[PDB]
Amino acid sequence: EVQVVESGGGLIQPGGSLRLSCTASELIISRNYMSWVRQAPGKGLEWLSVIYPGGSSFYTDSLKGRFTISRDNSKNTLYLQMNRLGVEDTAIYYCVRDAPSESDWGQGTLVTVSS
Amino acid sequence: EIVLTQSPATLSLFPGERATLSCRASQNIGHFLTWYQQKPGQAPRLLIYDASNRATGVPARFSGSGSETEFTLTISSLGPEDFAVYYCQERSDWPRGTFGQGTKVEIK
Amino acid sequence: NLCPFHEVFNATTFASVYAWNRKRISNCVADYSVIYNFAPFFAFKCYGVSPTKLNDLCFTNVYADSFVIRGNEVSQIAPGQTGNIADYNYKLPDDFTGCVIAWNSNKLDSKPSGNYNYLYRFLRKSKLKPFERDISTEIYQAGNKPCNGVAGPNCYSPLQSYGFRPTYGVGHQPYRVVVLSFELLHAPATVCGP
Repeated sequence: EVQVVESGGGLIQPGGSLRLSCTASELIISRNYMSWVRQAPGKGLEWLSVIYPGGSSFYTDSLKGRFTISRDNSKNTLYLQMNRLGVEDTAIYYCVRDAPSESDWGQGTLVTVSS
Repeated sequence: EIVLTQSPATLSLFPGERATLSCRASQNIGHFLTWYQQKPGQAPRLLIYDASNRATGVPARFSGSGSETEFTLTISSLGPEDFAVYYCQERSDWPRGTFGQGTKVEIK
Repeated sequence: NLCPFHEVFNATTFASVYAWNRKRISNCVADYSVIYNFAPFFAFKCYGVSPTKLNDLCFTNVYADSFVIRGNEVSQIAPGQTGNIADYNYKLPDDFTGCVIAWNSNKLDSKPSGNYNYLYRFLRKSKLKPFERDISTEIYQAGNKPCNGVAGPNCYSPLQSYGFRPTYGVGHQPYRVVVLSFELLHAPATVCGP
């Protein structure tokens, strides 16, 4: 089973910033359609951002400017800089690798934006 | 924005029965619909891609159908491990997409 | 004599976007009115050149890049755009000087049960340079273990079939695109209007 492991998620004050980090065992993150998805507590899933194998990154309209997806080609890590976080930004953030016939989600890292 | 409507919200069935799930899209999305399964405390699991193709490792009892604006997921025989929340995601702009609200399978 | 423009527009088969087909037009007298005044050209964008004044300009060379893509991927055929097609299939330079023309070919590119003869590249190790072509079918190693040129886990075929059908929304129906690139090189002009 392909394992994508997130990190960096935890408590943060409203208006703060976080940088979730994702890494994979048997795949190169710089070659895959790596997206970020979240599932607000007790709600449906929401797709946040995607970074293409070539380097193009796309975001939902509601997150453009706030969230900034990037990666480190040397560390094999995928990042999601999160700025100006509100209370509604609480969710379990999944780092999902997209392929036409596969979709490998991570266990998810909880982000709690509260005082 | 495409909004997908999943009915029934909860689907109560006995083990071994046939379960049929529905996902209606507000716009014609062709065959670009994906079905996910989420156990409690686990990440979603890809079941069906392109609304008909069964993902690798999925048991044959799962079968997706429909096109355009009416998609359904059919479970021939609900196993002990087939009780979960099933999400339909329109992949008209793959890998981007909007999920459904989920159709939980719960009896007692 | 006159240019083959309507021999490029009325070609019966258009190439796959990943293998777009380029025609070179030279030693000609170009009449762009027929192109600009034809009904089905639902998109007629010109960059660095005015569509009405085109007949008042001559260029050393003209190229016509014709391919078929989805309706929602026609927004990527423009300078500065990025995505599935700009990155891996057909990239236009930021200083592009030419016109992009696209029309819906649903009545002739869509087959019931699916038209899987049109493919595109959705995985590439890096973006394309402007007006670059990459028709290699080598298996794309998205993993770590060398999978020895056989499609399998973490290595896929980079080409994806469009699978058009007569139904589907306008965004998923086939669109026939032809891009006219006008060139000047200090060489004598060969394609005029009158």
